[PDB]
Amino acid sequence: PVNPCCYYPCQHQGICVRFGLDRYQCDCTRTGYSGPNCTIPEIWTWLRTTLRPSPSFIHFLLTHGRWLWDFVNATFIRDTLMRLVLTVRSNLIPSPPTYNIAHDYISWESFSNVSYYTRILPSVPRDCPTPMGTKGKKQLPDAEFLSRRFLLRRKFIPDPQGTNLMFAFFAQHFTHQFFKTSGKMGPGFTKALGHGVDLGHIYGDNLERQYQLRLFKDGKLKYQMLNGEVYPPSVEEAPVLMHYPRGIPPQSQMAVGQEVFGLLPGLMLYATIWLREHNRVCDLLKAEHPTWGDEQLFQTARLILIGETIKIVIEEYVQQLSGYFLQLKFDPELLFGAQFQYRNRIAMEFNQLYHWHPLMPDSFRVGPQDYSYEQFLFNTSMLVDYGVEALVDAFSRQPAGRIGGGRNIDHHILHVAVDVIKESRVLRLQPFNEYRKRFGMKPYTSFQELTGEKEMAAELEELYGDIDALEFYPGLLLEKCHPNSIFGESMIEMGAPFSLKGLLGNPICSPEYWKASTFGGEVGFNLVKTATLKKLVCLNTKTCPYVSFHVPD
Amino acid sequence: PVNPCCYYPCQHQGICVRFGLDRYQCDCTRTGYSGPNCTIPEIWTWLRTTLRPSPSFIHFLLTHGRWLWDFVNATFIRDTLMRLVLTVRSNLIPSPPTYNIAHDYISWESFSNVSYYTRILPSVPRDCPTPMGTKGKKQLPDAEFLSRRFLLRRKFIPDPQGTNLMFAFFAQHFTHQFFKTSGKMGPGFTKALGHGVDLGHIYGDNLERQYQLRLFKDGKLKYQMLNGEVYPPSVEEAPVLMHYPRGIPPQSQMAVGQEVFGLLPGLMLYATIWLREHNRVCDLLKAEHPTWGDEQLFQTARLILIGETIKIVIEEYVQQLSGYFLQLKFDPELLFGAQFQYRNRIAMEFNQLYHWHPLMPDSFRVGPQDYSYEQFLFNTSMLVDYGVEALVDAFSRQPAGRIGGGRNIDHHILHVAVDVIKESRVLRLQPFNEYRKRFGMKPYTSFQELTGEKEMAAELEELYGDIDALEFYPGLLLEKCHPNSIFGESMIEMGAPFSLKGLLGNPICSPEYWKASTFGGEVGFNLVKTATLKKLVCLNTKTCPYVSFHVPD
Ligand code: HEM
Ligand code: HEM
Ligand SMILES: *[C@@H]1O[C@H](CO)[C@@H](O[C@@H]2O[C@H](CO)[C@@H](O)[C@H](O)[C@H]2NC(C)=O)[C@H](O)[C@H]1NC(C)=O
Ligand SMILES: *[C@@H]1O[C@H](CO)[C@@H](O[C@@H]2O[C@H](CO)[C@@H](O)[C@H](O)[C@H]2NC(C)=O)[C@H](O)[C@H]1NC(C)=O
Ligand SMILES: *[C@@H]1O[C@H](CO)[C@@H](O[C@@H]2O[C@H](CO)[C@@H](O)[C@H](O)[C@H]2NC(C)=O)[C@H](O)[C@H]1NC(C)=O
Ligand SMILES: *[C@@H]1O[C@H](CO)[C@@H](O[C@@H]2O[C@H](CO)[C@@H](O)[C@H](O)[C@H]2NC(C)=O)[C@H](O)[C@H]1NC(C)=O
Ligand SMILES: Cc1cnc(NC(=O)C2=C(O)c3ccccc3S(=O)(=O)N2C)s1
Ligand SMILES: Cc1cnc(NC(=O)C2=C(O)c3ccccc3S(=O)(=O)N2C)s1
Ligand SMILES: *[C@@H]1O[C@H](CO)[C@@H](O)[C@H](O)[C@H]1NC(C)=O
Ligand SMILES: *[C@@H]1O[C@H](CO)[C@@H](O)[C@H](O)[C@H]1NC(C)=O
Repeated sequence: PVNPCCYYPCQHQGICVRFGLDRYQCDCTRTGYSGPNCTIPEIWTWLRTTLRPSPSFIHFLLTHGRWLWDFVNATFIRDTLMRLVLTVRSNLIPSPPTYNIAHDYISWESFSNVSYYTRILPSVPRDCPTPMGTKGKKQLPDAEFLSRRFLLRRKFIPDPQGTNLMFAFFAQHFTHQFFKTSGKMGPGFTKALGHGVDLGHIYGDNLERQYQLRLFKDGKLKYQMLNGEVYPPSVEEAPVLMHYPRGIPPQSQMAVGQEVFGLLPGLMLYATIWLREHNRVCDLLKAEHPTWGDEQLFQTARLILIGETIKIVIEEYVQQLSGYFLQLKFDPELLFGAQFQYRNRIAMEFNQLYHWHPLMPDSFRVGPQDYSYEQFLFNTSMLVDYGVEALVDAFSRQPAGRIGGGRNIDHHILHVAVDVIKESRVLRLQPFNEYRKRFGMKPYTSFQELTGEKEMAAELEELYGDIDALEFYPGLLLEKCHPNSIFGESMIEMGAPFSLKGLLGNPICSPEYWKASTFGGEVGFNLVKTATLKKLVCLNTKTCPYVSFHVPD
Repeated sequence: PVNPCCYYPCQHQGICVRFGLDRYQCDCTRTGYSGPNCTIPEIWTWLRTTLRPSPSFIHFLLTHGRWLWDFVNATFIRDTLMRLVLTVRSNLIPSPPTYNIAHDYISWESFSNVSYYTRILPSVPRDCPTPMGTKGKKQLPDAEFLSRRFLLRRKFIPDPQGTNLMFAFFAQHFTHQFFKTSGKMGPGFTKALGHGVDLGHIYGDNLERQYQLRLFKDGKLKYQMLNGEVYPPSVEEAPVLMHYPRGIPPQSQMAVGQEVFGLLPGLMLYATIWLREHNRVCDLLKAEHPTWGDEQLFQTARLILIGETIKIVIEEYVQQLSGYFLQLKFDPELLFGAQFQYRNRIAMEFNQLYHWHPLMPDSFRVGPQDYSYEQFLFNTSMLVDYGVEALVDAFSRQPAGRIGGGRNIDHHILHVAVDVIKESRVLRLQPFNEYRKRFGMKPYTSFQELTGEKEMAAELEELYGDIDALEFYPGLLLEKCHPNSIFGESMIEMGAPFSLKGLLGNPICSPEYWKASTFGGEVGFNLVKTATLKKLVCLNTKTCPYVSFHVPD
């Protein structure tokens, strides 16, 4: 007997449940629908859906008519839409979290064991005919061949939005505080138990690591002086597990919150920047609170930095990324009138989705120099040789690659993509179209409709056999881009909910935490409120380089 | 220079922050007040505070005019009031949690490290004149003397509400799933990382223990057959850490979710009850879903028992506790329209508050028999000798002591109270009056006013020296009861919010979880919705005893 749930019968987020030997029932509770498969809509649901403009139209709106938007932005409407934007997106994401790699059903273990990633759609049942459920072939396309054919970069395709490598290294650095898959526990498990913006890539995912990183004087982090400039300490002075290539001595390793940040100078750039910021904040705080001890200064500084990070990520990172003419605003108070849970759980689909490897260029231009991947990867002196100002200037001037559209991953790192697909198959992720429906979009009817061309569409059709068997991450990276945009609609409509749920779902964004007292007073509160990229860099440097998420022209 | 925060200057939940070398500022944000000490009310606050009757009045209302209430209970006014009460009560408890033993300010460590109990009020600063702040003597009254003088039971004072020992062991069993202070980490730390109704006192507070407890067949837990009856397995079959007296044979040690439950026959009684309920539920589940694996059966059964637990606690336990004519109701949907955080962090004050040892009698009568503490404590055969029915009936018939009033703790266990006071001094809890104010009550102006009598009042006045120096637990246990009640107004006004948050803050109460599919369909859902103590016991027994939370007429 075939598992009926393999047909994914229940629509509109209805929960398929197995009854008896060969029967199923759909839990249609609070879906807005009724019927055998949650297909019969209610009043307001029908009104809502029939009056819903397509995401493409909305995107068009947000990206055109600079007049209208320069007006809107200067009025309360900004907040209004923002709030709307806030309330509509977050709701897509189940909170408290639902399933994980072990349970395709709600369970107490799924809730209490934060060692798991969560998931939005349950896995493909193991007793299913084809790997992706019902459609497709007996064996999924070869991962390697797939990547080589459709994801491998031939000629470099720059991001049409002007995104630079400053953005890229910020994205990598930032996301690697909640994307930390456990190699010992395997796919579906994580070491970043903060499940959000806890800045564990600065202070460590665990207490002992944190303590080894701390000066325990004035709340500050350990550091070393080189050429008159502050840098992370060595593993010698801060005995912390760093993942370096063997043969490199603890004397030559720098210690930071994330074990892998030594493998790239952009990463260690951001570690350096945030370290300096932390200690500078500590200085402000101690100036304001002479009676405070090390602990309170450290903790408060950490809070301020979390606020600053959320503030900048929203008002500049996601800004640049979105290309919206609507000015995005970080203000927790907008949710103080809403039904919002301040908790976050990193999803596996979010992990898969954020593999923005096409961003990385062919080489790395630093001034008149051009360093290859071998020169750049695992380079242990570049940061110290050039300094922060220079690398920030350089990265901010060099453009990143377009994420969506296909054929734009440098061959040096294509293997990652391969592995992603493979992990997707171990994680038994549902097909792309299922996730499409899951985030409020119509499923595609053909590969042509996905790619917007015919060649790749034809060959993909050859490989998969059915569009309903197209895999999630391939689907994201091969989908046609919005006009002049950095990726397609799926990347946005799937990524945005996770993104803002993780940003605003942070406890500091709660009525309980969002106070001056929490940040040591008005000075800290303002540090959070007025945080920009430019300030974050220049306030901790001697000189001020070009600092921006986009190229200067 | 004296710490100004020692004077507790900040009013109405304002946050005192130490500025400069001898200054302070109050964070008055969203308190409803303004001014230096947050003493200047906003218009709506003022209005609200003028129209608000006292807690005693509300108590009178809830405890008089059975007619009016019998009308309200047959209407939607029940739901309206219940919702009112829910909102109002829950808004007192900070969510996300604020402070812990290490941190008297908001920190990321206090949010993320769930090994800590939380606290509503910060500790008395370590740089204060008197132990309680600025009032009282340099030394607190001797805990032992305090206990002997004001807590030692002379004559047994039965609870005027009709409470039995079935209730007492229920309260103990139930609350020991989230009260598990760490003997190794010390005061202010917990092993129950669940921080709520997770039923770890059945399944274990860690995964390893859980697995050792599980049959891994059909979702059930291991068990043993004695005299044709089902009991928890022996340690020999389920090798887990249980705290038994050295010398007791392993085949005489039953393995349950909570390590200390072998020390009392009441505890092991309830443990047995819940075990049988779990396996029975599994029978129902598997009958409904033959294709299900042991894991899914287990997890679903667990969630069902959690639901039944909150159901019974709210509609019968708390009902008997409060004595309200308002029939309380467990309905998560009452909160679907409001702003509520489905998370809980066990507060240390809640721990202290819930020390209801006066409930325990002088002896434990079982039918014609009457056992002593030396016969009842650590008795490892009593439960099997009498059986479930017999013990349930027995405990249901024998009365329990009144909690409030004073001088009603049996001398066998009085030491506990001593150790509590001591710990309250370790925890540096604020004085009774500060917590009174924190929970929307007016501070007591004398011990006279507190006790309602003159003897205890005068001696207490001599010992403490000032009313504003009266400690938390002493104030709770010595405060005059409501007319014919089991305790006074403080035990209710501080106990209610915590309890409330603990029950409804459970993620199963969430709109995300509160679906039939979560409980394996209509059947499981109905089990939760119609759960009953009477049913809990009699459905798993052979014969049906007297089972209730109050003595018969
Ligand atoms: C030279 C630049 C980069 C290199 C060498 C690199 C390499 C890698 C490698 C080797 C992994 C682990 C793969 C595995 O263990 O199978 C990884 C993971 C990942 N990378 Fe990249 N990457 C680069 C840039 C980026 C950028 C710019 C992003 C932007 C978001 C990114 C996103 C991710 C994500 C989301 C993961 C998953 C991490 C986890 O699951 O814990 N990478 N990368
Ligand atoms: C024969 C009956 C009882 C005995 C022998 C007993 C004994 C004890 C003992 C020895 C402790 C630990 C004290 C320490 O470690 O210093 C304790 C703690 C405690 N007791 Fe009882 N008790 C009894 C009844 C009850 C009841 C009916 C309740 C109902 C609420 C209760 C509530 C508590 C609580 C909440 C704790 C704190 C546990 C923790 O923080 O981990 N006790 N009791
Ligand atoms: C969270 O779940 C994981 C997965 O079950 C737990 O790790 C497992 O522990 C069991 C029993 O202790 C072992 O048999 C498995 O080998 C473990 N699995 C893996 C992949 O390591 C983990 O202990 C749980 N975490 C908590 C805090 O309970
Ligand atoms: C790491 O990067 C540094 C740059 O800081 C590289 O050093 C430069 O590389 C070439 C020499 O072959 C020239 O551009 C410069 O003369 C070097 N600059 C300095 C300051 O020495 C270095 O080659 C890289 N290291 C590795 C192992 O690739
Ligand atoms: C939660 O906090 C406690 C207290 O800080 C941690 O326990 C301490 O850990 C440090 C370093 O690991 C030790 O030096 C202390 O002796 C420990 N104190 C106690 C009382 O155990 C605990 O590890 C933290 N837990 C988590 C998960 O972070
Ligand atoms: C544990 O409780 C049992 C009851 O199950 C006690 O055994 C009974 O003791 C009384 C004495 O007061 C006798 O009259 C009964 O005949 C006994 N019943 C049985 C079945 O033996 C026992 O004394 C208690 N054990 C301890 C160590 O105190
Ligand atoms: C590929 C993407 C990853 N994350 C994206 N996020 C957004 O599109 C998005 C936000 O993340 C967000 C953050 C804070 C407030 C509001 C928004 S958003 O409207 O959901 N939007 C731009 S898009
Ligand atoms: C001494 C007390 C300990 N716990 C108490 N709880 C109540 O007074 C109380 C509840 O616990 C509660 C539970 C569920 C819904 C509503 C209520 S309540 O209104 O806060 N109330 C009776 S009183
Ligand atoms: C519901 O789904 C099942 C399986 O896909 C199908 O047999 C049935 O016809 C569907 N009914 C409706 C109304 O969509
Ligand atoms: C505020 O409280 C402090 C401490 O009790 C007191 O000294 C001060 O006079 C108060 N100020 C006002 C304006 O009430």
